[PDB]
Amino acid sequence: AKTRSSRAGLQFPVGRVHRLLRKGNYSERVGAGAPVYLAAVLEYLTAEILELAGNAARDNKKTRIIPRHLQLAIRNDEELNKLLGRVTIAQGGVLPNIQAVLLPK
Amino acid sequence: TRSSRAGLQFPVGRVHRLLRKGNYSERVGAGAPVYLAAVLEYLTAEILELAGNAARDNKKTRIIPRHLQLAIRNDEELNKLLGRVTIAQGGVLPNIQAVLLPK
Amino acid sequence: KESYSIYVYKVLKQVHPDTGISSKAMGIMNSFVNDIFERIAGEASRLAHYNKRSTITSREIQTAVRLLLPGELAKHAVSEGTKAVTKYTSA
Amino acid sequence: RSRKESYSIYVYKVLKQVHPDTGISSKAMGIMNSFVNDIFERIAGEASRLAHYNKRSTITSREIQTAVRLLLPGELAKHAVSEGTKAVTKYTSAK
Amino acid sequence: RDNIQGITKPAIRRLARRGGVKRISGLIYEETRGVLKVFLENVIRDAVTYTEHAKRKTVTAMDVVYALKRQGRTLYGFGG
Amino acid sequence: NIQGITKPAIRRLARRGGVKRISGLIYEETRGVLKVFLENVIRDAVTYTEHAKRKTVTAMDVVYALKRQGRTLYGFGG
Amino acid sequence: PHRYRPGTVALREIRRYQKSTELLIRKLPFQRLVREIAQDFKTDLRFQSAAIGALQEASEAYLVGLFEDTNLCAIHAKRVTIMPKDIQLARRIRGER
Amino acid sequence: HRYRPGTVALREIRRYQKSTELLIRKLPFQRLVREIAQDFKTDLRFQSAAIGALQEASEAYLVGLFEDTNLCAIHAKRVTIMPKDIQLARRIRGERA
DNA sequence: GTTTTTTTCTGTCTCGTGCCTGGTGTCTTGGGTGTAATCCC
DNA sequence: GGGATTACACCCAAGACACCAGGCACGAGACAGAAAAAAAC
DNA sequence: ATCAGAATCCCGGTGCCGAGGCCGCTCAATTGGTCGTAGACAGCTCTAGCACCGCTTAAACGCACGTACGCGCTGTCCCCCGCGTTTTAACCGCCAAGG
Repeated sequence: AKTRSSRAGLQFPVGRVHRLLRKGNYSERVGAGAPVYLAAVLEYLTAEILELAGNAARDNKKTRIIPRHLQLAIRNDEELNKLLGRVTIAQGGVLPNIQAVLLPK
Repeated sequence: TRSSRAGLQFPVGRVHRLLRKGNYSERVGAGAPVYLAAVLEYLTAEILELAGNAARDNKKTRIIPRHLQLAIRNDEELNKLLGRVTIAQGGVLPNIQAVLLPK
Repeated sequence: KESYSIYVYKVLKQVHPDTGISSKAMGIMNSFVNDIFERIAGEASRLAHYNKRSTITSREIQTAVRLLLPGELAKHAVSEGTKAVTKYTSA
Repeated sequence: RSRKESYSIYVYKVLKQVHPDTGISSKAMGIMNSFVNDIFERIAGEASRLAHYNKRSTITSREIQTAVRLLLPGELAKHAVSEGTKAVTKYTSAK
Repeated sequence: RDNIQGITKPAIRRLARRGGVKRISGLIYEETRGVLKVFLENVIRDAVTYTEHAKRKTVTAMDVVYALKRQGRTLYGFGG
Repeated sequence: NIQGITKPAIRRLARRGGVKRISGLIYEETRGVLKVFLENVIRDAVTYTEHAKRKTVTAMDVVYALKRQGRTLYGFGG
Repeated sequence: PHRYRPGTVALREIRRYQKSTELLIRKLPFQRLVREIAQDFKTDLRFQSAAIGALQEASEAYLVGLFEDTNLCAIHAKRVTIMPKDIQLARRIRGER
Repeated sequence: HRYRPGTVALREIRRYQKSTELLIRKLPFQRLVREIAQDFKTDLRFQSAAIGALQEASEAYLVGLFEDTNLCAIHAKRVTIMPKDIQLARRIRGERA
């Protein structure tokens, strides 16, 4: 395997990330395992949240993910919601919060 | 020293050093640390000036940190600055909701 | 000025392989990815300057991912990262 | 014996300027050192973001000015900008 | 001028309903206008300051993104 | 354990807060929220010390963990 | 006719606006208010539309959060009618003075 | 004889807004912190200054959260605290989901 | 009111290519840790 | 007794150059899709 | 109002201790000198921000009108304040018998 992405069996460009670290004014030198490690973490985070995205979009018989799906999938998670607490999505809205004092009883 | 050559009180070159070792950029200009040092100088002047007035209030000579927290919590813009800031031996505003005062 | 679009397509085909996406959904995703990357990287730079270590290896990245994400996500991420380290180190 | 840092003597002199008849506790001097640390760190982080949202890596005083009036609230900030600008003139007018 | 009064009561109603608010008092609307105004004051002050150092007389979406990240009310969606 | 928190301690917490009149279940609720607070704090503090490869948590790491939760505290060299 | 002593109107429109996706404040008057605030610190500034849309997005989100905590303040007040000092208490706790 | 209630509490509020000394004394607080610290990695030593830092931050934290909770109850047309008030304040700040 | 179930006309998206630019192979050399001795609080 | 200091080791990143197939901008035609409007509960 | 009496404030007092002066070092600021490209600047080009209007229409405004949660009041009942009484977390001074 010529490319390090094929040498990692992953989907992200590592030397991209290493140049980002170099053109970051982050450290002075950057080792060889840290960019691979961080890119793997990124790839796991993408796949993990896109799981909830896939189920949340499948909730409404629509092949395409909309932003409302993403906000729903975040707020229906616990770890991602405490992750994204200061965070707002464009075209998001919020959850159905109908209080029990409101329904006609 | 450039600070004396700027007629100020904070050491320039220490700050110039810390800007280098902070990975703050790739290159560092000439007088940017002078400007930053003067900013620091006026900030601490204003803060400790109000602290001096706080010691004038209690008629204390040595500054206790309670003076510092009080002078932070009195002024508007300073308290909006240091909103997420707390200090050990701080305390709070001597404050009473008069709706809980008796009749 | 590159976005991460086909990377998202390949992750998506690896997870829900019959799923489309809108444009602005991809935009929010790349916003997300950039935010996460910046937060971790800056926290690693804090690790360096709080620890006087003139470079950063993978161990710093592991402890920073611990410092940002909570438990289950953190442990699964540490697992995935070490597995990637393993397979890249083997070849 | 490793040599550690403080900013105590500097702000100590400044305190002696603005109030000659005034003492201070040691812990509060450490508090002020931490204060300078915190303000410096927020400024420098805004400077790095100034760099990356300007795609430049040189730092001049102009960036410090725009950083301060990004962080600090208005009236205080403009007074501080005035102090810094007059200091820039007094230094760079001479050597 | 007076676009502060361009805020309509039915818009405040719609925001209350997606906000989930059932019952609306009458002394609310101008208070709402004032809070919205102070919010946007701090926002556009910081965005214009970012554009002041930009040396370009036009403010971008990216500018407003960076400025609101500075407030910690950070919003995704448009890149930045 | 968690019951080392006395009733007049949380009462004194109301007093420096300036709170007048006190209910019952307040005490156990207080101990719970204090617990979760210290849980997150000391978790990432020990994470810092894990990276430190050393067997004592520094006061520095405590300070930096407070910064990491946006809870910046001066006073003790931070 | 079918006048309907109330209850279905408000909650039904809540159901509609939470089925909804898009904005609520319409574009032009909000834009003109933005430019009036903008005409105060540096004159004569030009804008791209996406900035304004982000401003509108975050504005409505900010007010939605205000309304949510205000709503819970009212529910704790054993009332459904909101009050202004509800919003003042909410912003007191949010530290946004 | 007997004093009438509410008075001594406010008098000691005026007393306890003065000394910024630590309210929870040391040894039991230290034991509690050590016991929670036990379940991450076994038997870590501690700097006493760090313990004082934890103590300071914890006490100021709880005092401020009490202030917001107290103002919630004052808004709630009452004087006495409730646990639901703490839930309301925390729901505004956003600790719990 | 809700919601479901037909076309329709329809906006985006995925395929499809060419241009290009960053990604890759590898030595030198150096400093940057790796580790171990030791003081030391 | 473990953290602070130092010192000898070692060892592969930085770069610097040489070789390169991918990465993205632009189109096309198709293809998931919002609504029009019956049309039940 | 109003007195008695708790509660607190506030004034010498002394003590002790750390803030501050002070003083002899040495290592980073300085001083000076030498490459170098980043950027301050000149200038080219085409996009897009702006302004304007005509047409469409759905959205706001005013009012008619009942009405029903908000609220002031009420009674009530209960359960925290507080002051008293032990009492046990804590940090000091004595019996065990084993060495």
